[PDB]
Amino acid sequence: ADLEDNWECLNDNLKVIEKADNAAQVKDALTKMRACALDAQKATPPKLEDKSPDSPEMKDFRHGFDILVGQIDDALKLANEGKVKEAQAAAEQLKTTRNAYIQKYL
Repeated sequence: ADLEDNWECLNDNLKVIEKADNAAQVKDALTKMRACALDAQKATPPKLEDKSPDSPEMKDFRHGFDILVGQIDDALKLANEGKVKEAQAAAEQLKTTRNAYIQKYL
């Protein structure tokens, strides 16, 4: 229920998407990613407990999640049109956002 759990939820569902055979499986996993991303967005990461809630780093942290959620939405749109492989490729790129925006605060 904490950050770390929500982060590993992103990792597990990225694996679900990588291994998926159909669009419905990709949609389910992207749904879980989005829910976990929203919960993570509300946490205070271990690099920033001393900082003010409105600090530039905390801004960075939460905006990494707004960016991530928007990209999850873009992948969901692909999956909702049945474009499985396109949705899987979009999900791979979610890793680049996750790594560049959020990892440095964990």
